[PDB]
Amino acid sequence: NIKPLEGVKILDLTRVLAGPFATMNLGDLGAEVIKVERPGAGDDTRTWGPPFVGTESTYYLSVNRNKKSIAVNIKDPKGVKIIKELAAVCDVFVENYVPGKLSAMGLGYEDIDEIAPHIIYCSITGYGQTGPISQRAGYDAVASAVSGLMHITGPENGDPVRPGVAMTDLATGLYAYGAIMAGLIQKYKTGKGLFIDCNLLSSQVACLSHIAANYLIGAAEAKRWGTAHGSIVPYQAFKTKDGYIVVGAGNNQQFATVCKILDLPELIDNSKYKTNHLRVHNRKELIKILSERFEEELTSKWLYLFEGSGVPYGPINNMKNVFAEPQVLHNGLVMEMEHPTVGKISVPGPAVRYSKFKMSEARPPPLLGQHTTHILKEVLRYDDRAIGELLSAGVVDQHETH
Amino acid sequence: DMNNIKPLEGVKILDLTRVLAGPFATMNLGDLGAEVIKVERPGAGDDTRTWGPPFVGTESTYYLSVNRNKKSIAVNIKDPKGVKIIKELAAVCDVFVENYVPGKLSAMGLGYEDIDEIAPHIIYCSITGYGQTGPISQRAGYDAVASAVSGLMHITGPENGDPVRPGVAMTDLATGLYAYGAIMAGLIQKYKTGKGLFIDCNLLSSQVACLSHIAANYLIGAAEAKRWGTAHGSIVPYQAFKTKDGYIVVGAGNNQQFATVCKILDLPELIDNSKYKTNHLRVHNRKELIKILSERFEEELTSKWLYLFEGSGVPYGPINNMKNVFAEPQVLHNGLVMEMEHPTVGKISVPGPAVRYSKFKMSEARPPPLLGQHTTHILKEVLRYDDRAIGELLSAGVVDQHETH
Ligand SMILES: CCCCc1nc(Cl)c(C(=O)O)n1Cc1ccc(-c2ccccc2-c2nnn[nH]2)cc1
Ligand SMILES: [N+]
Repeated sequence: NIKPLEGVKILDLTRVLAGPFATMNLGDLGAEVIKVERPGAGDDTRTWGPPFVGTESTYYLSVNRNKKSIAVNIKDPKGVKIIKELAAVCDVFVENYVPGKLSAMGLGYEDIDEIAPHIIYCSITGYGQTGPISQRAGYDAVASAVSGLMHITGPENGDPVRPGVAMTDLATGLYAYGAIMAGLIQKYKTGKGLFIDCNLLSSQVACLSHIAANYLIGAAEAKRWGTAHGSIVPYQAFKTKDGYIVVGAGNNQQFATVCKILDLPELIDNSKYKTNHLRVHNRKELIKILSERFEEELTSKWLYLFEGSGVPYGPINNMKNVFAEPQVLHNGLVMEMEHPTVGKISVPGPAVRYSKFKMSEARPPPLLGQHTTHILKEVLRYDDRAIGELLSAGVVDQHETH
Repeated sequence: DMNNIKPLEGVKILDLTRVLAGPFATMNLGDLGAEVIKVERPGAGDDTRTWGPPFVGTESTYYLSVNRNKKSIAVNIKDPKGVKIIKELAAVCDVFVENYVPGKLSAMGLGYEDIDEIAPHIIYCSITGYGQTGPISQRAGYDAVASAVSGLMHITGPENGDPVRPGVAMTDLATGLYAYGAIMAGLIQKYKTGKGLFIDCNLLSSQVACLSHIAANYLIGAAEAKRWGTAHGSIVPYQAFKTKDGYIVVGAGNNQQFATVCKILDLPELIDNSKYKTNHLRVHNRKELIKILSERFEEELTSKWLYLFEGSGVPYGPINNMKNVFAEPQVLHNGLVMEMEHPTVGKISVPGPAVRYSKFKMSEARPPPLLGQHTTHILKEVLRYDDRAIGELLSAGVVDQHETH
């Protein structure tokens, strides 16, 4: 009934994806997310379209549910005053500007910690708070290139490729969303806050893990394999009559299973393919033989023949197949929300499910400045007199829809 | 140590995970100070122990990369006495993590229902391929399969080419990060309720959620997605460009940045070109523009372009290999090369923690444990077994103790 983060206020100055994705997941867990946006423009994702639904872009809608919106010009001293007043009654402070940018505006950790020594201050940057290239802005495609992910992603004999989605941004967001709750836990015993440094470079290098460990320990360089792997064969995507199927065999018994299903038992006892080490050594000839067979049948036929095989196998699905998959719908991944002016909209739902509470009901993504007046009056106790003055000056903006 | 108090100190994690997703989650919790008790099969242990070469002594680099800051107890959970040991551990542990097919541990007497009965406080987190229930929930989880079924592979690869998978198991790692955050959400919730709960993380749910805007385009606009190689559908130019000896990523997020790039490339005539004057026009005329830019990028070395782009203020970066990654001073500056002293294998280096906190240090880590290295210590220190009961369990084969303690 009650979510674990209920009663936790998050002062959210994040933009784009990495930061907003972190605060969206905390909003799913019950946190009161107060999104601070530029009057007029707002979060950059608001203008990235088409596709557009009414006035809201699908980019913005996808990662900003379960948030409230206050449009405040934080470059204005009156806006800085509002941010500091909000931080004093908030538990978490999140931003993803270049290091020192918020500090130059009077909203750095030193400034905020002075008036909110309890606060958890989390900064999401491209390369960290300090260092030779720490002043560069963070970008997923740039980080995945510098961190080594792109070099190991792509066709074996082709150009490097990027993940279809900004996995480096999302991974960093997941690091931060966990780190913020670790800060809260630490705060619960000590009563004081701390500063958290998340960045795209650190997140992606850490995710290299064993691949990077192979070099740091064995001086082994990594390479691109397309859909295959360097140390285990066969294990890749195979072109079928109408699509692709991923199939793998991690040992001689799985390899026998695959060959029998493919009606190629003669390969099991062939001297070239009897062990995994030999299959890797003879991978080009083996994959060619297997690929010729895979392409003769439809994907649906191969999926039926592999039922109960006990080997890793799965079809390569497009968006149409993904959301026709009964398992996808079963997991609640099609989250529907009622937008006040745009109507019913559907986005990918929460990835984690808990037994003691439900997250299937989410507040729709806020309109720009939708909750400006509500926050100033209810959260900061501003009177109608002061709010009208800030509105008249343009320091804050209130959407027509409340 | 005295002043370096980590947030999760005093939290015990009963860790039955294997492979990558689960172990990655519990390793990050160990970095934060949690006491991770890794439960392993006697003799074999975690599957990754045998995944080699590369090998360092007897330990595989795969296993070492994601098992620091853990202790190892080798116990046979198929033995009724072993089930007893696991239940006794759960009673004094805060978290229980497993990544078996749904229902497997339940058939062994170690399901959530069984554990919650004797440990109503426990945070029970199961990491599966597709979730605890559903038509295909009984299939084992694999990163390559999940990325195929989830749609990531379909949208990853060269434009007009075959699908590709991420170089590393990002679906497993994303799921691991989801779980490592979810577990701490459970801990926080326990502060209020005093009770535990069950957590369902799976590869399919994690990856579909990461589709975000791409999925919304279909769910809302019925629009199908495509592969773009390294470029993007809504912003041009922004992709990887082949240089004379490698690749460099360069982008222009607005007309002013596009002018900056053109001047650096000695192509000022493009700034006022009717086909490329705005981003909307550059996207529409992307094919011809990229060819013109690609022709120039290929004439100079990556080192030359990096020098010419200094201070440009536009998004740019080289495509680094492992050698370039760990020669980059920024990477070393962030402490990402974590060195550890293994008791039998010696000094080893792995990627360090990604997050840095101002109130504590995580640069000093316990090396990944040897199989059953801490069996006796855990039984005596954590469960209060005496020397005779422990000796009987060793003689009976219920548990195993490594030569190194
Ligand atoms: C010159 C760079 C132009 C823009 C920009 N400014 C920065 Cl900063 C970044 C960065 O964070 O990389 N970007 C690129 C970028 C743009 C959009 C998104 C995004 C937003 C919401 C929902 C999903 C996604 C997404 N899902 N999959 N891919 N995108 C994410 C990243
Ligand atoms: N971002």
